[PDB]
Amino acid sequence: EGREDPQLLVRVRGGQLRGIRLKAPGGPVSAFLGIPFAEPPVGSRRFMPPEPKRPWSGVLDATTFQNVCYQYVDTLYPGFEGTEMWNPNRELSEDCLYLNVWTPYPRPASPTPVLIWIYGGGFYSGAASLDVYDGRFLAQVEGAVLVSMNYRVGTFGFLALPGSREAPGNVGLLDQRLALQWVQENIAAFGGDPMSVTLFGESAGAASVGMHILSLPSRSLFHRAVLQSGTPNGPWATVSAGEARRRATLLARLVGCNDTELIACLRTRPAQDLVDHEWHVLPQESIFRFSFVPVVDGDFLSDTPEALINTGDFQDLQVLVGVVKDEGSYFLVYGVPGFSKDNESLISRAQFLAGVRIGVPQASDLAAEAVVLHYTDWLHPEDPTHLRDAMSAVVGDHNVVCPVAQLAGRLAAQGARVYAYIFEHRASTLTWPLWMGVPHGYEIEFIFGLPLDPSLNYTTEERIFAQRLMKYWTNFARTGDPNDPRDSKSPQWPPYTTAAQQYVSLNLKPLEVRRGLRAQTCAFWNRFLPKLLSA
Amino acid sequence: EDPQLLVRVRGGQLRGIRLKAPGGPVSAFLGIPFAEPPVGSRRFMPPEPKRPWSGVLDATTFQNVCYQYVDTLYPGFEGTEMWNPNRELSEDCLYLNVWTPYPRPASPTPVLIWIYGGGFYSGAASLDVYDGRFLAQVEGAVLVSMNYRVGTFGFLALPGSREAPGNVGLLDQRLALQWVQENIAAFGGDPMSVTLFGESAGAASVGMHILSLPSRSLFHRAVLQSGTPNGPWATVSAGEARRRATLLARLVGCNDTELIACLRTRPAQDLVDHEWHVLPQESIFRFSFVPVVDGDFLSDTPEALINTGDFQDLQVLVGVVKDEGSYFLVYGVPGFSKDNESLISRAQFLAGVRIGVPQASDLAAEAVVLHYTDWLHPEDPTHLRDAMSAVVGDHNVVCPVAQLAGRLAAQGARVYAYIFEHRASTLTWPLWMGVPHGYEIEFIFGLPLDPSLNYTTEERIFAQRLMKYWTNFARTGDPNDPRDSKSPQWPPYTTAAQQYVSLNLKPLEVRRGLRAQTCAFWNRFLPKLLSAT
Ligand SMILES: O/N=C/c1cccc[n+]1CCCCCCC[n+]1ccccc1/C=N/O
Ligand SMILES: O/N=C/c1cccc[n+]1CCCCCCC[n+]1ccccc1/C=N/O
Ligand SMILES: *[C@@H]1O[C@H](CO)[C@@H](O)[C@H](O)[C@H]1NC(C)=O
Repeated sequence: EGREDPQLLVRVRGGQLRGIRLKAPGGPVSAFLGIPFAEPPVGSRRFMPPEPKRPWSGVLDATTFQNVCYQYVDTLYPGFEGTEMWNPNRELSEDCLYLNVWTPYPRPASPTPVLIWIYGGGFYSGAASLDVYDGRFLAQVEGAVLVSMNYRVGTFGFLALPGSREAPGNVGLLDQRLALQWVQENIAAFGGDPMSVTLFGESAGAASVGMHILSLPSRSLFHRAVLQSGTPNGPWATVSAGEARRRATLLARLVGCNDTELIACLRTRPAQDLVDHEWHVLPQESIFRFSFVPVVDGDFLSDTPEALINTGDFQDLQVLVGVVKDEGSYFLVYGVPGFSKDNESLISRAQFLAGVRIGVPQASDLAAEAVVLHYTDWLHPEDPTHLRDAMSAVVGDHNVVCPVAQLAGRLAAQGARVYAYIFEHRASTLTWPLWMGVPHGYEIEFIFGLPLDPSLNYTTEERIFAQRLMKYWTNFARTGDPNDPRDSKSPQWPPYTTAAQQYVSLNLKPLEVRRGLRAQTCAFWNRFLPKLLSA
Repeated sequence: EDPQLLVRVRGGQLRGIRLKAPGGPVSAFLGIPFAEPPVGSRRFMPPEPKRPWSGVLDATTFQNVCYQYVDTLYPGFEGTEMWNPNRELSEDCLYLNVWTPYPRPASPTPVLIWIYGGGFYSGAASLDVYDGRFLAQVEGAVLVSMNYRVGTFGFLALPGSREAPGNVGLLDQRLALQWVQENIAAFGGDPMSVTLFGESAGAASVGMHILSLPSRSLFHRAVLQSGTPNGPWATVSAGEARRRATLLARLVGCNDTELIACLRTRPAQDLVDHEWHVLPQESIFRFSFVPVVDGDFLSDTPEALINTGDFQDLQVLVGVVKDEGSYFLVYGVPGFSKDNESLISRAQFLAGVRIGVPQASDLAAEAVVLHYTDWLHPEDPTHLRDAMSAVVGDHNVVCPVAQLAGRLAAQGARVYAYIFEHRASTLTWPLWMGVPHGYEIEFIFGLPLDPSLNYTTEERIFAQRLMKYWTNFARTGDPNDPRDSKSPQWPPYTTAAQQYVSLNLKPLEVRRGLRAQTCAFWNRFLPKLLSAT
């Protein structure tokens, strides 16, 4: 300190941080990257709730992204942008409990609404340091304070021997909560308003966000929530205590390991070993199932997310939820026979029926037939293009769209201001094939305003659209309302209500209000399927 | 005496009556006996062929209507009464009516044999909507309709018994068919071109004939309007017929022989008095005495027969009306009435589904409910009402038809399907029932050509089109006009394309998929849901 840039020095509760002046298209932003918010969850601290980071001495360099939490690294399509863009971009380490803060540069005069991003990655992957989560644009363009944190994923985050001390489960959520606690404490040092914290997150991040909505100790830590393509309810975002126990003990078996003995043994297992084996504990051949996810421990989650959304009072909550046009497509290439990124993935009826089983792994034969019969276009039951798309839809609807519809409804029904969107714009830069439509996760780069970066080769329409979305997200963070309070000429985004079930199309075209989030089909999944499973 | 009105049939001479149809005379021979009156000991028995008679049998007026329940829900309401018996009720009713052109056809003219509906509990070939003169006059069709026994008299089965083997109303029909085969030539009818057509229970009956081998030699083409031998109401199992017959018999104070013998001692109205009361559940579109799967007339269930049948040289015209289900709702589904708009509650809808799909488990019913709810307007009465209509119409007609169509198409039949979407301007039922069950018949029969009936000009032209389809179909097995070029063409229904046409005032529109998604629910899913309780 002396010749350092004065705007980049900030003190948080744990000590002094030197951030970095990042170049955003419209000008500088302040980034404090790699701020530790927890004690490294290593050694005996593996599977343990995060312990808050102990203060450090001197100026913690916060100029680079810290380690990515240990995770399975997708090698399905090696060096393909569409996969690699989601892969860890820093070293894998269990010492990964860091968070990142972008703020305008200079730091906002007045306390600025804070956006906390919680990445997705199925609870087994992700990193706040991914290019698509770059907060610089929101910071620069929207003046937003954007916080993203690493949280433990995979076994490290979610292995649970529920009821135990040494592996209570949901610790990755606890990381997240800790990072939320951090923002509450420290964000004002960046000119973030701790009294205006909006969680947003996509997929597992969305699920994690929803789980903070649903978990009391989290509720005082944020004020608004965006759930993108993910919900805490649904068939993948959680597992029962029983099932978590089952998976944790199985994983233990797989790697060579009463609860203490078993965790202690897992704790001696090298990180990579856990990762190499985590996939191998899933109960069925499945897609959109992840081995180590939030567990309904009766603690973080006092009950199933279903029970909590169906009964919780969400009076004081503004939630923005939504989906991409093709939530299922992405998943199909990871295990549904017949699907590939490299061809049209036109499938047979057989491959559809088979895919339905994999995509709805919990489905009894009856349920699977129901699904199939529902998604078959009986006018062309054999049309492979339809079958391919129905397969996408099955997976998408079941895991995201219908969980989301359910969430939007349950929330709306119980006091939330809910805004619902479907995001229908295929990035011009998508490397996933056309058939995959707008896959799960490809709205993120737009919410984050990556298209503002002219080096990134988006169309100017996409630049404008990204700007629109950032406006929505940040208006929402600011006010609880995505609508521009000044730009009345623009079409309006009405809240989603149980009566009207209004949601907007997010595309290049101006906002189109649509009714009923895939209402017929979601009645199938949210109302009928349960009953079919339960008999 | 008018020589054109004198016909020697097998059993003797008949005097018909020259009737006036708007375009000129038709010879009508009404009330021709084709069976021994199925009276006394012959109650519940297969019809025996009518003994020859001396002299000239007066066939100038309709004979009695088979003994049947008379609908009295809306007394003196054109909408209900038009289906009520218009001749004396009698067990002695086994008579058929032939309309022919006047003068009678120079050459063997295709025959249309109409088999009325009435849920197998009612009907009469003598109803005004079955007036064959128009088809006779305009299309030069020889049209035949028979009374067949309904209700207990036609379908009270004690399966495996000698004295009530069941399906006798269908045998009555078969006998009328045989009669046509043996006699229609005398009227100018071509026994080598006999098209059965029927609507609803009639259509199911026609279906039965398709599905029953002895019947197969008595017709070449079939038209099933709003009814099918398959589906939830057209048939009962043997065990169920037995249970209902023995229930009825219990209800009227009655070993098969003795049970039937006692039933035979019972005034007709005593049987009809208790007819309704033997249905297993609070039903609509379910009838107590229907064709039974006896392993005889029906060697298996219609399902099995349509699934496995050979229909290579069969032509079948099948269709439905826009609102197959509305009509039935007024008859037991709470919240529904012809007088108010029948805007029902959700509760009333759930309750109506248990009544509309009486065979449904809770889960099955929930599945129906979840399927037919507009989740966008879930509590909307207009929607719930219309969905109720739809539930009933689809379960009972549309999806059975779609399935019949598909199984026949697949099994090598030539199939033309339609949906009839034009509401008679003269319909007395409320608008919300749209195009109810049976209100195409008047058009097919050409009643709008009767300018006294006050149909619109458009409807006269339309009835003309429909008579052309039906008789063209009768003539050729193809409802398309081999004279007309672009009309456009009514394509065969096939399992692949599932093409059917809208019969309405607009020209034919070819559509694909007869409620395909919904019928998959009904025909493919719902059964699995019962096949697992
Ligand atoms: O062979 N599987 C190995 C394994 C091991 C341990 C955990 C998970 N797996 C599979 C991954 C499945 C889901 C693949 C999803 C990859 N993905 C990454 C970023 C953004 C989206 C997606 C998928 N969207 O469908
Ligand atoms: O109240 N019912 C007493 C009863 C008694 C003994 C046998 C049957 N029932 C039910 C008859 C109702 C259904 C009336 C249907 C009227 N209908 C007549 C001709 C053609 C079509 C229809 C109705 N279509 O919905
Ligand atoms: C995008 O296009 C530019 C300019 O034509 C080119 O130099 C570059 O290789 C491309 N890079 C990306 C990020 O797509």
